[PDB]
Order: sequence, then structure tokens, then C-alpha cells
Amino acid sequence: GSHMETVAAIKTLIQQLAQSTDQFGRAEINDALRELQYSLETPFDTVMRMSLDTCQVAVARIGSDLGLFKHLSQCASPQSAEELADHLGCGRELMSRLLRYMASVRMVQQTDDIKYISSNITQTLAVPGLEAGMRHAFENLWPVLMALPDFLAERKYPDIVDAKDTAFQKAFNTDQDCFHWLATQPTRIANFKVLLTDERTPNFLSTFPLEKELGSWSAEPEKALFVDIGGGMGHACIRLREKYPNQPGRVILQDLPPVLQAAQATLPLSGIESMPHNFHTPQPVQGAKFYFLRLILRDFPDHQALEILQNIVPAMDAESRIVIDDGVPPEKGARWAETGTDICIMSALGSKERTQRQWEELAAKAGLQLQALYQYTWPVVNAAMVFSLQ
Amino acid sequence: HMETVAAIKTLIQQLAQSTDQFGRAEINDALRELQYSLETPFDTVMRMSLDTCQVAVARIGSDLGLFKHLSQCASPQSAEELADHLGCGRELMSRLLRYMASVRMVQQTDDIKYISSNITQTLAVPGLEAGMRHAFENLWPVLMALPDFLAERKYPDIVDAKDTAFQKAFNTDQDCFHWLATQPTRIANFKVLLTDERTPNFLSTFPLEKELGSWSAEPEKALFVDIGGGMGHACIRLREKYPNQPGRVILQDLPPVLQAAQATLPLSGIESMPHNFHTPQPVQGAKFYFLRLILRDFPDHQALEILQNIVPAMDAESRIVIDDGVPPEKGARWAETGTDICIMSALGSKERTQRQWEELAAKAGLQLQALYQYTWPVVNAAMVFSLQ
Ligand SMILES: C[S@@+](CC[C@H](N)C(=O)[O-])C[C@H]1O[C@@H](n2cnc3c(N)ncnc32)[C@H](O)[C@@H]1O
Ligand SMILES: C[S@@+](CC[C@H](N)C(=O)[O-])C[C@H]1O[C@@H](n2cnc3c(N)ncnc32)[C@H](O)[C@@H]1O
Repeated sequence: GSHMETVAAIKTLIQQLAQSTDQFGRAEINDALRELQYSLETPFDTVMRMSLDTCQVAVARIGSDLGLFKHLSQCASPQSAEELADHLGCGRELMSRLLRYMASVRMVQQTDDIKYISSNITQTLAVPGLEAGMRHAFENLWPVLMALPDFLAERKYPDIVDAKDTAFQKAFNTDQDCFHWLATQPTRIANFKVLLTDERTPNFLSTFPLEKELGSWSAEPEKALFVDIGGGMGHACIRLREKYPNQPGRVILQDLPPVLQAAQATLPLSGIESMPHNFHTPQPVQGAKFYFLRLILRDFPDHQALEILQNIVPAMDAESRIVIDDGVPPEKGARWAETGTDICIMSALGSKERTQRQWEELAAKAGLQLQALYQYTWPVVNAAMVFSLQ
Repeated sequence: HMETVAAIKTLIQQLAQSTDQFGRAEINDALRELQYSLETPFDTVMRMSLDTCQVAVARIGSDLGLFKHLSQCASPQSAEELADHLGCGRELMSRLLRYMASVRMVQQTDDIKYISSNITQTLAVPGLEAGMRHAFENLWPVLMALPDFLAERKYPDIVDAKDTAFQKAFNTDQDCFHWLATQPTRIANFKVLLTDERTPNFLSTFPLEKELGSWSAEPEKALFVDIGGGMGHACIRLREKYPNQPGRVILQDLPPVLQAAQATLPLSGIESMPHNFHTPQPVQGAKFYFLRLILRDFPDHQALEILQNIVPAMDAESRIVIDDGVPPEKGARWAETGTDICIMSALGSKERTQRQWEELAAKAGLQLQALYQYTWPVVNAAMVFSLQ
């Protein structure tokens, strides 16, 4: 045989195994491919990889600035480096070198006659919410990660527990915490507004046993079934009303006024209320069945997350539940997608990922006890944790 | 589910063992391509968001001395033990180790203790650690500056070392080479980085006797002039592989680098000669004038000047051997194109295909006689040039 024939055969077999399974099996296969790559690389390969994989975010940012990915995604035929350069207003040599690099990391695809077509990654980077995620990685995460090593060295490697005293303050030369500082930056606010439009899949309703959790709960008089606290575009409310259209009870999306305004266009005309509410203030809706917090508490250290829960707890009755939908990394063998997040949010927000036991300790500080845990993603675990009053 | 994954790992491991280092490199590139093709859109953005953590966390571990310590440890270590020994917060240490284990920077045991992986050992080696630190402190800033630099300037073709992303990244008018002389810690890290020797090298495929022909070392001619030879690894390996070939073997570099090289050079057989390769070549009529990973760091203008400084010293039998990257016309790999982007951003230079090398050398009056590749699939080659 030959190295090329062996490589093609590996690809053929891995592709057959991947299609055959579901999305969780494909995620497990991808994690295995990454681990194999790390185990088989040479020392020089390790250093080269660490040196050069960072180029991907910068070059994706350049392609986004140029509008290259959306343009290539709508192109019917392969495009030369000339055509793309002239159309997008880029230097021809610069464009050619960028495209060669992008093709080498599958950001685009290069044809046999050295022309260019969209890849899966091209299409992904053309989607506004995902492009906004990439831009957030470049303009928000990279600086904090840049500042983290010298920040830890200066401070003799402390345990970071405060949002106002972490790498972010050094990275952006400010006293403010990340959220307060971002509120003053219009372009970053706009990018976050676009990033909110991305909807994760799957969601908690794929495994959440709603009827069982409800039991004999009654919606009268005018009680709320579901209060989506910091619900963003209200994707959770939309999916809930879609899956259980005949279930009685108010479905309430709570967020800040600008986000609710952004959400108005894609919300259904009836069945979901938009209610301006700051979750650092007491919860107005009394005795709701579910108070839902998805990807909220992960962004706050224990003190602030506890304060958010303490703003909710006095509104609960015996049947009320607080549903924390968030990451629940394992005690051991956590994956890169749950630990890298931990490092990023430590550096930018002073917060952390929490194991199930850590979630239970935090919630017990608020007077809550865990009743059930409903995983809905694998192998990186996201779960809806249902808490009741102690 | 688990079983299938374990079987894939077993099979890929066996296939990697079945082949040589070039086959393993091809397999690794295939695994990367498969990962990119099979990831979800969300996975793509997540990977791009989080893989940046690896360099920062490796830098932290290097600052702590974690990798060398773990590399010398006889038994698995708890996060508590590592934190107390290295002077790190216990919570911070535990979170760092969890992250590192997730990317194989260390290995986590079933009882949540930690041992060295191949990557731990790699990051403990001074030259490779220095490469990682160079990526963090030198490359990252320039790459972070590149998008806004290009946007500000309406996306120009970068051709000048004094007008690229580096100037914006480090708020200076100087080119990278002038600016480095004013930075002590970066100079020290580069000094350590010079001690790393790439493998394999050109002598694995270079037909020395064939290229030599009937060339005579008599009466006192030079066989090999290593221009910008650094530690002189090429000279050392040449004398090791061809101990009986006569002729002077000369390491040329700047005085601080030659002083650094003196300790590990052999006691005899290799001359250390101070020479700035921006000035005429002093050694006349040598058989091989060797430039390894030199010209890639310069735009066409300066690289041409470097070659023109050598050409007048050549006789009919002299050859200029450019040992450098020769990426293909199409299908270039990430390790050659990422380098192209980095050196564009920092130095204003570029990677060159074989045709581009031949055009550059023809401007100096040189013609390509032979090309001897010695790495795959990323192409490094010794290109042998003679007078036109
Ligand atoms: C992770 S994002 C949205 C997550 C959303 N629950 C989801 O999964 O679809 C965080 C959300 O919290 C909102 N938010 C931030 N600060 C808030 C506050 N003080 N009061 C209410 N909502 C807030 C933001 O507007 C944003 O929509
Ligand atoms: C890529 S590093 C050394 C690579 C070396 N040829 C090898 O492959 O082993 C570049 C080398 O060029 C040297 N150098 C830089 N400027 C120089 C100059 N003006 N004259 C001579 N050497 C120089 C540096 O000291 C450094 O050793």
C-alpha cells in the first residue's frame, strides 16, 4: 500500500462509523480523534500546534471583516483568489495567502485547479450567531487569556473568586467587572445581541419529564407555569410552548429591556409574555411552577449566584421549583469543552464551572435541595437540575 | 459506544506503530481533517474559542515549573501535593490540572491524581518550552494585532519588515530584529530556543558524495560554511555523518551566538567565525554555502541581498544550499501556511514555493541544480544552487 491509501482508508472507515451513530456518538468520536492526535504527535508537532492553531481565530476574524465567508457561501461556482480579492477589496497576494491558510484548516475548500469553495466551516462562519461567537472569542476571550499568566504570576497564583479582581481588569485596564464594562462598549454589545440569536441543540425538553414534574399542579388563578429568567430570545419559552401547546399556565420571558426588544420579532404573537426584570432584584412572579435559569449562574462567582437565587427563593411556594439548566462537569475525566470554559470564565468573570456536588452546595446555601437531574447532552454534560425548598 | 471508541484508538495506534514518522504525520493530519469535517457548527466555534487556552495554560505551567516537576515525579501526584510543592493556590491548581488533563498536557488517573504525558515531558524540555513561550509572548501579540492592522490599511500586500502587524502590536517603528535587541527576556528565551535541534535533518537524504564530485579540499579549502548556523547543529551533524571528508567546516554567526555555541561544539574540526551575513562572504571558493531557515525570515529584497553577498565568493564548483520550507503549489498543510501567516505578520516575509525560490535565486544569478526533500508531508528541502 501507501501512506495516502492508508489515510484515505482511515477517513472512509471513520466517516462510515460517524454517520452511523447519533450526535453524541459523533462527539465521542471527535474527542477520541483529538486525543489520538495529541498522543501521536511529536514534541516538535506539539509546539508547532500550540504556536499555529491560534492563527485560526485571527484569520477567521479577518475573513469576517472582509465578508468572505458569507460571500463564498452564496457563490454558485468555485472562485479564484483574484475574484475574491477584487470583489471583497483585498490585496491579491494577501487574499491568496489567507485562502491557502484557510483551506489548510478547512475554513474553505481548495479545488484541484486552485480555486475556492465553501466548506462546512465556511457556512458556519457565515451564520450571524456563530460568526458573533467567533468574534467574541477574538475580541473578549483572547485578551483575558493573554493577561492571565502574568496576572497569576504578579499575584502569586491566588484562587480567583471576585469578578472585580481577575485577569479582565488587567486585560482591559479598568476597575469595572466584565459585564459593567461591556455595557459601555457599543460594538461589543451589538455583537452579543447577535450572539444571542444562536439556539443550542439539543435542549432540556428532550429529556425533561414535564408531566411528571408537574403532577397535579394547577394553573389557576393566573399562575405561571414557566418563568425564563435571563431567557434572552426566549428560545426555551418558544420550545416549551411548541412541545406542550395545550399545557395551561403563563409562560414568561424575563430579561433586560433591550434584549426583550430584540426578542420581540421572533416571539410568537401570543402565549409568551415579555417581562422586563433584572435578576439582581426580587422576583415579581409569585408561586410559579418553574423558575428557569439556563446558562446564567455559571457566569457569576458563588456570592453573586447565591444572591440571584436568594432573589428568587422568597417568591416560591411548596410546589415551585428552580430549574438550573447548566453545565455539570464530572468529578473526573472532564472534557476540553467543559474545562476550557472554566478557565475562560475564571479569567473574564471570576466564576467557575460546577460539578453536581458544587451546584448542590451552592443551592443549599439558598435553602434549596436537589430533587432531580435530567441530562440532555453527552459527553459534555448539560442538565436541568430541579431544586425545591428545603 | 465506549467500545467503538476504544477500538478506533487501538486501530489508529497500531497503524501508527506500523508506519514511520512520515506516515504518522500523515495520519495525524488526517485525524485533524476528520475532526474538522465531523464537528458541528457549534463545535467549530467552541473549538476556536477554547483551543486558545492551551498556550496560556502551558505558559502558566511553565512559570510554575509544573511540567519539569511532574516529569521527574515517580508516582501520581494529587492536586493538593502539586499546589503545595509549586506554590500555587489549591483551587487554581486543581482547575488548571483538570484543564490540562482534558487536553493531554498532563494525564489524570482514575483516583484523580496526575502523571506526566508525552506533552508534559515535551514542555519540560528547555528548547521546546522556549518555543511555546515564544508563541505566547511574540506570536500572539502580532496575530492579535493583524486583523485591525489590515482593516485600518484597507488590506495591503505586506512586503516590508518595518510596516506590518508587528509595529502595531508592540507600538514601535522598529522592525522585529531591531526591536528584539532592546528586550532582555525575549533575547534570553530566543537563546534557549536556538538550542532545540529539529529532526530529521537534510543529511538523511542529501547525497553528499554525489554533490561533491571530484571537488578537492586541497590545499586548504572549505567544505561547508554554515551561514547563520546558530549553535552549529548542521556542522556537528555533518562532521558526525562524514568524519573522513576533508575540508574546513565553518560556523558563521554573530558573536553572542558563537559564544553561546562554544560550549557544545566539538573540541576540534569546526571553526567559529564571526560574520554578519549582510556583508560580503569572507570564505572564498567553498563547496557548500549553507543557509538553513534564514531566508524565510526576510522579504524578497533583503533575502536577495543576503544571496548577493555570497555569490561573488563562489567558484564554478561552489554551491549555495538553501535548506528551508518549500510548500507545494496547492494542498499546502497547516504547518506551512500558519508559518506563512505568522512570518508575514511579524517579519513581513513569506513562505516560498519552489518556483518562487527559483525566481529569487535567479535574481542573484543562481540556477537550481537539485532539490533533496527530507521531511513529509510538510516539505523541508535542501535546494542546491550553482552559478548561472
Ligand atoms: C447566557 S445569555 C442567555 C441565556 C438564555 N437563558 C438561554 O439559554 O437561551 C445571558 C442572558 O442573561 C441576560 N441578563 C444579563 N444580565 C441580566 C440581568 N441583570 N437581569 C436579567 N437578565 C440579564 C442577558 O440579556 C442574556 O440574555
Ligand atoms: C533560524 S535561527 C538559526 C537556524 C540555523 N541556521 C539552524 O537551522 O540550525 C537564525 C540564525 O541567524 C542568525 N543571524 C541573525 N542575523 C544575523 C546576521 N545579521 N548575520 C549572521 N547571522 C545572523 C541568528 O543568530 C540565528 O542563529
